[PDB]
Amino acid sequence: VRINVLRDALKSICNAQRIGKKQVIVRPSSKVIIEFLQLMQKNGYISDFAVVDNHRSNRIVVNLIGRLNKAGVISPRFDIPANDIEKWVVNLLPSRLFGHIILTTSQGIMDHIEAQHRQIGGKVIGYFY
Amino acid sequence: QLKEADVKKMLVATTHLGVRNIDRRMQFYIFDRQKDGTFVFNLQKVWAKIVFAARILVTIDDPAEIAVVANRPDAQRAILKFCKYTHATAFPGRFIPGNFTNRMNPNYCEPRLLLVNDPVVDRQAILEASYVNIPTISLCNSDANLKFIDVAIPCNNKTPMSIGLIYWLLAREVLRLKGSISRTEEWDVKPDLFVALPE
Amino acid sequence: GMKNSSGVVVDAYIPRKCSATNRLIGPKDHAAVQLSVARVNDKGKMIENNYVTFAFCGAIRSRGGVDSAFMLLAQEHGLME
Amino acid sequence: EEWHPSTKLGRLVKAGKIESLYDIFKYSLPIKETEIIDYFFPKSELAEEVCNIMSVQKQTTAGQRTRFRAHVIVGNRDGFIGYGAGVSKEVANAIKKAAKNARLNIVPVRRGFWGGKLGDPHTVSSKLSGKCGSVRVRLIPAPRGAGIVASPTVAKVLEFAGVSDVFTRQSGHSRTLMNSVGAVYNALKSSYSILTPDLWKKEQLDHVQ
Amino acid sequence: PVKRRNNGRSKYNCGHTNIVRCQNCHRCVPKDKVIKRFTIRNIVDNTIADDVLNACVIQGFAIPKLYNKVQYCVSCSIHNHIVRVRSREDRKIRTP
RNA sequence: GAAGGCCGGGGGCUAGAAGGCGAUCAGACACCACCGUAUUCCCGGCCGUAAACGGUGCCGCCCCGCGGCCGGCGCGCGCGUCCCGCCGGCCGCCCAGGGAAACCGGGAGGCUCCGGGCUCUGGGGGGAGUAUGGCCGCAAGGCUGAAACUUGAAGGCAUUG
RNA sequence: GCGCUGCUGCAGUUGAAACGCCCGUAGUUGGCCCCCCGCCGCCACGAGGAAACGGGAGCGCUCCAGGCAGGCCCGUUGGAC
Ligand SMILES: [Mg+2]
Ligand SMILES: [Mg+2]
Ligand SMILES: [Mg+2]
Ligand SMILES: [Mg+2]
Ligand SMILES: [Mg+2]
Ligand SMILES: [Mg+2]
Ligand SMILES: [Mg+2]
Ligand SMILES: [Mg+2]
Ligand SMILES: [Mg+2]
Ligand SMILES: [Zn+2]
Repeated sequence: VRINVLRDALKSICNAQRIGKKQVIVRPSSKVIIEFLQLMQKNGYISDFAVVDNHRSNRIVVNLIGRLNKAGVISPRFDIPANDIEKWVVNLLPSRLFGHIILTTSQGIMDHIEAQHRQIGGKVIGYFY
Repeated sequence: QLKEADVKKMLVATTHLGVRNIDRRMQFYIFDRQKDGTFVFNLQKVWAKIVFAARILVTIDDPAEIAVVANRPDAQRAILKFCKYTHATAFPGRFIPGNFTNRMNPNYCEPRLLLVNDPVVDRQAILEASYVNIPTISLCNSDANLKFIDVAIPCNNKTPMSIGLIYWLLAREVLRLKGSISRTEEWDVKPDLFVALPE
Repeated sequence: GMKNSSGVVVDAYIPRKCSATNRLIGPKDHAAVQLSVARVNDKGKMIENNYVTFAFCGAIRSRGGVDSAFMLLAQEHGLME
Repeated sequence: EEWHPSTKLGRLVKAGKIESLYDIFKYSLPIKETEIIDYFFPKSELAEEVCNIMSVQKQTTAGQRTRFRAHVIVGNRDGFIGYGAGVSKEVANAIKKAAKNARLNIVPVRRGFWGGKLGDPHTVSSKLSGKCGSVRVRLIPAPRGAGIVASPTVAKVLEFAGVSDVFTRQSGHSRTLMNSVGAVYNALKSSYSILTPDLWKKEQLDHVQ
Repeated sequence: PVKRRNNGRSKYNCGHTNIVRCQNCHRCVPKDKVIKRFTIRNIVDNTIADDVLNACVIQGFAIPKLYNKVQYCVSCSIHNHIVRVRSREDRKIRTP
């Protein structure tokens, strides 16, 4: 059965971007998907998107610009102590200069840079570069 | 802009008639299907494509760097006249593999643009061009595979008249764009030269 | 455009980007081509020697569809639209 | 006697029209003459090295026919590396063919910083992975002064390419030398083909060349 | 390794098929794996068909035919040249 | 839960383990020919194994192109069991991609750029699916399942002879 | 060393290895939706609680392994954390 909607959405996004398309459709929308896409947009990776209301698990349409290189999720959301982020950065990201790691905290969904700025920790959701 | 004379010439030339098969990458050029099943092209689309190809051709300053390849017996005459009037280079007959990668081949050249009449019959040269960063423009029928085909001209390419007519129109357009001739006066050359003659 | 600590670019060279897929073209991509299209005066029949340039990577060419991309790009850059 | 260009690019290089190798690489123009580089590399800035020499046999009606396969790498220690192989009935002729092939194929190497930026680049731009046969390689940027943590064979390639800090991991049958060298060569080759946020700048194309 | 994609038989959407007996050796073979040919022949060889027609008293008579379906096993077909061992590329050909 | 096998009753034509006999052979108690018991068939009940194979666990998402067949439904007209589609199923070829390769591409893809969920199995070759225990079964046997000792290779795909 | 015990991080068409198939309890995993209330997990901080070892501030046992010292006009000299 369907479990992780975000994983399906990200896989579809990468599949479409691989063959140089311009628009993708994701079926089951959700708040977490919307925040993930908002962060991606803010960092300049996927331009804009729209949500279509059908009264049943709204759909969503996104527009690409051939900048995204890889996106993914960590299924069992482990807890990241505020001082245990550099290990994950080294393990997951190509470099310490570019790339982002998404965490959910009591203060909301934020990039790992922001969490390092505020010296707090939380749970890991995904990553992209 | 398409004129009545041009459309009537194309219709008498049976240029808009294709084949029973269809490809998903050409459905945009298809306008209708006949009762038997033959597909019907769109004259405005092919005209716009011819104009675009003529522009691309005139972008090259030296006509000697353009290669015209055709293994079809019917095309030979049309390509020969096209190159003679445009002062380009022709590769009639069989295409020797290694003509573009083997520098020791007696007939070896470095073209900048390549022109083909049928990918199926001339696929050997298309790959060779793909090895050396050479764009290609080809004449594609209803069922064509556009692997490494930059520009596709939607036209018939089996009837002897259609082959000669398209080349004649292309030569006319390129010469006009070059400024040698004007649009209003009909070209002195008649299309019958490009069509192959029996016996 | 990898800047130094002083803002001085230290990249050897900036490679080209496909005009459709926005993808870097590698030094060894031998199926990568670049074309030009000529501009036409008001009277027609004449080129003004102003050309617009495009570049395409090998992957899109192999997969096809470069024709549709070229059509849309020309329409966006010209009156064909 | 004198070198007679057999190609348009060769003739242009004979003239002073082209002034640098990056002007060739940026258009993905193939190189077919060994002179196209030595004219750009006259001084002994580059260096050649023989990696491995293996003998291969072909059974026949009466005994075996033996031959030698050779592998050679070349680089200037400044963002340039090449790798080639050659086979011939004589060891020296195989070495010459391998050296010519290594010279023929060459790629630039992108170099970057680990964390802090200061001075010239010293390590690979990011993580680079390569594949050949069963062998996979990983190159992770390292801090300044960390040296090259790699096997003797791969370390020679890294030194020739001009990299002073890097962490390496090898997987698969690494005792097959040619496949490991090919994997590292491909990983290095991929460097100038990965898009980064610094390269997002949109530049208009130039009609000239 | 695997030599054929069909595994040497035409078996789709099923688990078992009825068996048949080879007409030369009487081996038991699956129906989908046996080599089958249909033949139509005159009861009388064409050499003496004219002679028989000359001798026949009936007017408007027609020579009757024989309709038989021959089934052979893999070993016997090769031995009797009903099928041949082909090259790797020719194995994909399905036309007579 | 194939076939064979067992228990208790029916039935008895073909074929045919065992057995007999004629040939072949140096030998032939085997291959070939002939006769022929159990069995092959039905009823009730045990056994619970097969190359029980697509040698590919189940649920779910995305995904090049061309084509054939089966079932159902809708559209169009010049009304043909025509052609344009949708869902489900069975197949063929195949660009990318993947792989040690053969090859797969309705995945064996989206994976060292290596995290969707659940269950089972494996850790060099023999000794050995053996010994000893336990459960099951009328039995034949099935499930579970070592150690000492020994050994430097055993295997897969492909190339030339 | 060994990503040959694999959470990070193995393999299961052909090399060793997907139960013959179905139902099914324990177990594990479970679409989307309400801005502010309660509880559980989670993150941060804090209190409380032996040192030695380990890290670490300062000091020229001639250096070092070490130790907690020394000169003078000493943070109340110091042995902080
Ligand atoms: Mg075999
Ligand atoms: Mg079966
Ligand atoms: Mg039975
Ligand atoms: Mg099995
Ligand atoms: Mg994995
Ligand atoms: Mg193992
Ligand atoms: Mg073992
Ligand atoms: Mg086996
Ligand atoms: Mg096995
Ligand atoms: Zn037979």
